[PDB]
Amino acid sequence: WEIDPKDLTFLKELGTGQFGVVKYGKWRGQYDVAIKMIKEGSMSEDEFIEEAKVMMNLSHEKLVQLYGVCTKQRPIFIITEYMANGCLLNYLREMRHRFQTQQLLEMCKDVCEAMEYLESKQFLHRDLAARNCLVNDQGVVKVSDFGLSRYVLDDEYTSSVGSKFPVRWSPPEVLMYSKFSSKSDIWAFGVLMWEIYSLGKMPYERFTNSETAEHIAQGLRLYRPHLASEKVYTIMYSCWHEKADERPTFKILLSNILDVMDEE
Ligand SMILES: CN1CCC(c2ccc(Nc3cc(-c4ccnc(-n5ncc6cc(C(C)(C)C)cc(F)c6c5=O)c4CO)nn(C)c3=O)nc2)CC1
Repeated sequence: WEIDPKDLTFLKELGTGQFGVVKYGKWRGQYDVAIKMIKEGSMSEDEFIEEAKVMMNLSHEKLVQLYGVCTKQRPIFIITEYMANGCLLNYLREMRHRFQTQQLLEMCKDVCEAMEYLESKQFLHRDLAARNCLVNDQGVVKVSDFGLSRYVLDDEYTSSVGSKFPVRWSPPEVLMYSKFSSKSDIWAFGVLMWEIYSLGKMPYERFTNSETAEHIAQGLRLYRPHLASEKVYTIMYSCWHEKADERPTFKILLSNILDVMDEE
């Protein structure tokens, strides 16, 4: 599973993530890769090293494939699939694209296909948002950095009160009881569907992070986005039932998105 660090070639800076510097490279001088350079004291290295075994066995076309690790060095490196068009949230905000609703529906299907794969593997993402989704050269949308939230050492991210915590993508049982489940990832999907049809708009945009958690409890749910059909909104709304047991599964939601495009 270990990748040779000298087998990698740094070519361009892909930005900053939770674990620092991310770069574009090439493995063996032919195959494209993304290199996450883990910043000192940002990750639970020990726990991540052991769990990378299970993460590598997860192979779905709409999931950002972890090719391997460089663990016999400081900083340690994570080699993943390269997505040319970058972050889905940034891609949704670029007005130039001038997306059809059929394209936004296709984006949802790409995230849902990946999530049903993760559900069938009893694997939680734990931070499903557009910011953690990527876009390749073919415009194919893929689920990224799934489960890596467990190894984040950063205090502002781990705490439900913190400035980095995914408050807006979180259901009431998470914000209140720290009750993470399949249904907490299910709530996040409805928020991601909203981000897509809202074209990268921030959920609960008018509100502050503190004011978001208060309204979410009172039963305030996201409105119907301008680009969303009545049938498409019924799908994102079904993810936000107060009783987690009443929310559907990624399997059902997948069937839901596919019936909607056959009737688009
Ligand atoms: C003008 N152009 C210039 C190039 C630009 C561009 C930007 C980019 C591009 N590709 C990629 C860019 C990246 C990439 C770059 C920077 N930061 C992150 N990032 N973000 C969030 C994140 C969250 C977590 C938790 C635990 C869940 C909280 C953990 C993480 F480790 C991260 C993390 O690393 C990523 C995603 O891997 N990756 N991968 C595969 C890419 O393929 N490709 C092109 C697009 C605009």
